[PDB]
Amino acid sequence: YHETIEQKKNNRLLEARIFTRANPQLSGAIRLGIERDSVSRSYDEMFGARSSSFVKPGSVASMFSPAGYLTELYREAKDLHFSSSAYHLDNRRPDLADLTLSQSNMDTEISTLTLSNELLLEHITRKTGGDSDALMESLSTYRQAIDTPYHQPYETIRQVIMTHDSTLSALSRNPEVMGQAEGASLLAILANISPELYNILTEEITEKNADALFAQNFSENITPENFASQSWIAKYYGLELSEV
Amino acid sequence: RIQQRTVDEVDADIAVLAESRRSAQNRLEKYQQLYDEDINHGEQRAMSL
Amino acid sequence: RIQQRTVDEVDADIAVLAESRRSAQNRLEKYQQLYDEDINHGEQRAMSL
Amino acid sequence: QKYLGMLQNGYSDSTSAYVDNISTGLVVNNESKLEAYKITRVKTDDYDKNINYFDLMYEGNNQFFIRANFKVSREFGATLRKNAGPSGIVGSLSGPLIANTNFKSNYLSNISDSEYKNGVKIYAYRYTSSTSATNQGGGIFTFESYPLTIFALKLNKAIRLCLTSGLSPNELQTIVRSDNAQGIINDSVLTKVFYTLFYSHRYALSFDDAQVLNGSVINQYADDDSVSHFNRLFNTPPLKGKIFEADGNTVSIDPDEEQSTFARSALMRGLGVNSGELYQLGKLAGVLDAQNT
Amino acid sequence: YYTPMMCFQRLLQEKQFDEATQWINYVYNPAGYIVNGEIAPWIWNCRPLEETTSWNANPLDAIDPDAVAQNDPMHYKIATFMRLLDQLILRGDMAYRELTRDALNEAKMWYVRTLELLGDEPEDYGSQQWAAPSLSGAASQTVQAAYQQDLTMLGRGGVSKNLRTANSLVGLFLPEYNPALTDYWQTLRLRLFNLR
Amino acid sequence: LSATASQYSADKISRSEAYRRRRQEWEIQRDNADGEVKQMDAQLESLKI
Amino acid sequence: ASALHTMPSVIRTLVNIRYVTALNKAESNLPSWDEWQTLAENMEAGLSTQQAQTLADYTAERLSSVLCNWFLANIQPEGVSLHSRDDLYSYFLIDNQVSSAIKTTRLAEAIAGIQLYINRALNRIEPNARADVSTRQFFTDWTVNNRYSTWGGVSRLVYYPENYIDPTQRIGQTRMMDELLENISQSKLSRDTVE
Amino acid sequence: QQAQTLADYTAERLSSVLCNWFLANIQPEGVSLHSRDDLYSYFLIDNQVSSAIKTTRLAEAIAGIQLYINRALNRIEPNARADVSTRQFFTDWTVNN
Repeated sequence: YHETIEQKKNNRLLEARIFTRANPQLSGAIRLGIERDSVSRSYDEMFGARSSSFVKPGSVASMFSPAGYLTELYREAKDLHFSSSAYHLDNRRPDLADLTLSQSNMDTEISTLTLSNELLLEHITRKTGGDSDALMESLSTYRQAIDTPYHQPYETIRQVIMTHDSTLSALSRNPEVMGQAEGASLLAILANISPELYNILTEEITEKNADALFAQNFSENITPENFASQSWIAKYYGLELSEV
Repeated sequence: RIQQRTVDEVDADIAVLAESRRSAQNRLEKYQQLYDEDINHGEQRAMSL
Repeated sequence: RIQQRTVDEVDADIAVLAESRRSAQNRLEKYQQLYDEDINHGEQRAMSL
Repeated sequence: QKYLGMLQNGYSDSTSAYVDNISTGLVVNNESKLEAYKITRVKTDDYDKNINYFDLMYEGNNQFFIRANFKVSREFGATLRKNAGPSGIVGSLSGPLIANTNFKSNYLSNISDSEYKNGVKIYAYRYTSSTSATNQGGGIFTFESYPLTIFALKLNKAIRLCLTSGLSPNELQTIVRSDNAQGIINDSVLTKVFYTLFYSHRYALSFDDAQVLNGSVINQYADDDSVSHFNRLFNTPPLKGKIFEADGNTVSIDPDEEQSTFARSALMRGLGVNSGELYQLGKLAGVLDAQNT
Repeated sequence: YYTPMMCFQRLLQEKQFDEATQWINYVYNPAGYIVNGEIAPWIWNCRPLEETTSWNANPLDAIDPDAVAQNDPMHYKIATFMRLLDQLILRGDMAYRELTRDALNEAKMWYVRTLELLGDEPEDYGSQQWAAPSLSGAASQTVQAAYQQDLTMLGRGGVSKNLRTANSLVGLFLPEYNPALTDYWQTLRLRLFNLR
Repeated sequence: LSATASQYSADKISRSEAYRRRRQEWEIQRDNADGEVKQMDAQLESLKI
Repeated sequence: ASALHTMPSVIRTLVNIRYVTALNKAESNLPSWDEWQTLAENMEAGLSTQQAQTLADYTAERLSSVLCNWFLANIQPEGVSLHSRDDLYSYFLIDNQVSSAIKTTRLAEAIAGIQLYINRALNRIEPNARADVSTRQFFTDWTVNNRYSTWGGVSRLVYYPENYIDPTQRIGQTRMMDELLENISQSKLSRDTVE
Repeated sequence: QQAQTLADYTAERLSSVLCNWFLANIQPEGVSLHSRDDLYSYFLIDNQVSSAIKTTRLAEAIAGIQLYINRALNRIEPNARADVSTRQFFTDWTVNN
């Protein structure tokens, strides 16, 4: 172990020694007191023009760049878990191994929400075997969650209308066109109510169809006895204990 | 003509404000340089002595 | 006549500004002389002592 | 590099070859002549997702493709040229197409020397399953080739004009392309440049807007750190997908049409008009066709 | 070396530029040194720098820039040169802030001398020839071990069987310029632009 | 004797640093006065308009 | 139509969407999925660039919440129990609860994710971490390798030590050199004083 | 005023044109000069300055000779006579410059 460490240190020193003399910035009135070593010539004859390929700081190709830092971090943390474990880095994030270390990746601005959404979408469509559009259509009618159903075109329309005319002043001042709209439709305009959420809210509940409605409205791993605990209700609906 | 002169007067007021802000910014940079430097090497040397 | 008096008032304001600038220039000269002189011979003598 | 792109001088294997142009001097191998060429690329929809680079390489009388991918797929890809037409196939990339790996494509064939100037060499119909394929992006490629002395003379003209007038190399290129195919500079081009500068000074317009006003088409060239004028008009931000001129199909702008088209909606949003105003513009410009398309 | 450098640094901090120049000329002088009424043949007046005598065999045992420069006294040459450039730039700025015509001419003289000592600044060379690898490709232990074995063999011998390293097998990062020197060049460019 | 010498040297360095900080505060005052003079020179143009 | 920046056909289409409980009465009249998409495109066509960007931000936030809830309710990894948005954050190494306003780059986000993973693995928060791997030199010097700035400083010290050389202080400085520095630590330095 | 502005613009344009012509057509005995800065260091007068900055003939000659002396003493211009560069005037160059 000690000999390995010392060899690593020696190689680092040698690389620094070569690059210091190869630096083009010292060319240069200081160049008069600079000599080309035999090891410098051997390094040039082996690696070509590597010793003279100095890059400006801020480029992705630099050894002290965020790309170099990420390479070190990944190289050392790749083996922090066994490949059997689900906590393995390449098991939880398989895109890291194929991430490209390019200048566009290093400089181009993007939103963390965009990146997280693309990651989640990749995982969901890997699970379901379908497309993103198929996933959106399925989410439009999915009921067994609290943030669903998610009707994306409906929500886009609602947001566009809310942007153009909040408080519905224009619709209020034009009673001829406001009278042709249903009350529930105007409620869908004023508050987030998808067609599927409306169906959920207005479906009648009888004793005969109570069990079928429960199976349709709740996940399979949820039983009516789960509603006997208030903490479970708070966790499921995302409420506080006081709110529940 | 008189109203155009009034516009020129408010422009001159803007110039006065520009000079005032230049002075304030100089003060800001001076005091930031004092604050970031803190205890200099001479004072540290005296305390160690 | 009243408008002529208004012109005289703004002239008096110009004179007030002249006095203010005289005071500011005196301060500037005093502080420049203090800054350029820096450490005087008595203080240098004491430090050498 | 704005004028010349990246010179082919034997770089590493991948390295890309576009900044966003490529050029080099190549001695033709069917005779004893030494020519110089230049290929310019306009990136095509869904290129920033997938595809590290998609380069068109020229070898003297025939061209091939060099491709790298963002994501790993176990199947192949077909480089088409048409919208999945029967005669759209121009080449193939044999997989498995792993990411960050160079792939050459078999000397593209089904493209003519006439369409090699302003002709889309690209359709990355890449297979994600045994029966599913998708358009993973690409670009429209324009190829020019001259003898070296003629190339130098044309470069002299272009550089002197750009230096003296302040126009960008791509803006001048678009101006000369909208005036003739040979990209020559004459009284018409100089008059268009004058009107570009005059409109820019007068209406406080950008050079792209003044260039469109002078009689030129919307500029689609991007400078590898900026956004093209067409993209700034129509895709910032996209509605949900990318509207591109690399469509060539007919869209109906009749306001009275049920179940309108995404192309019509994107065109309306880019122009800042409604359906009736778009119909008025179509009638006024006379670009209307049968069935109000 | 260490005592004249410290004296120069203190005089420069107190703005005694002529005395600082005298004290730094004991180590380095761009105009040479007068020995026996003639210009001496050596470039650096400090003999250990002129001969590049290493006197530290274990520099990386701790994070210590002076220990590194003792292992490789070339960095001492670079440090002395940069100190001299700093002195010239301070002289030029001090002349500039006086606003007289003679003061501006003196400032131009100091800036031109600094530029002529620095030389012409280089361009970016290896950025566009770099092939961007994958994260796993860059972190490849095989690539790292190949480079380290080449370095280990180079540290003793120099065997270059199949000399060229077949550039396509490079996933390594490239050396980077010195931000301090680029800062010097940027400052000089700005000052000369303003003066002109 | 070593302790006494250290105390004398520390006192000398402390006085030197006090003088330096005092000069810095004088420089700030000089800058403030210069800014005031410039601001009054602009107010004069406003007043004559 | 002018108020909604659209046309009366689109207004009529919006009005014709009726919620009538879908039985217990005659019926309800709702568009198909493709008709909904067409209506959404038509309605979104009337916005400017700023409003389109605001709408895109809102859509990104809503989709983030919906997708996180769907993942929590339908997908469980190999041997990991995750019950919340923060669990999803610590598992996927990227924050799904951020706003659409904050921006980043791909490499920066990858760096942050790997840093979070390393911190969680080293501090024994995630089980079964290989203790032999956690004793390398990188994780031993993790006090300076956990941030890009400190890592860059300690890495550049080997290659450009001249940027950190201080002529007035140095490890290994002699007592007489310290005495000389104290002797010339005044502010008015003459040539005779230095001599 | 407009005539003076026009004369200043003409002077700047002529300076650039004449420098380019000299670079492209004339090369001295054994000096290779490739830039406006090379022309500056050779002819001992700055051709890249604006028309706003003014001077006198003696001041400009003094500045030119000072630049030449600096370049000769610091071994930037080759073949400088080392015996001449050891005179008292150049030995005291820290106060004579």
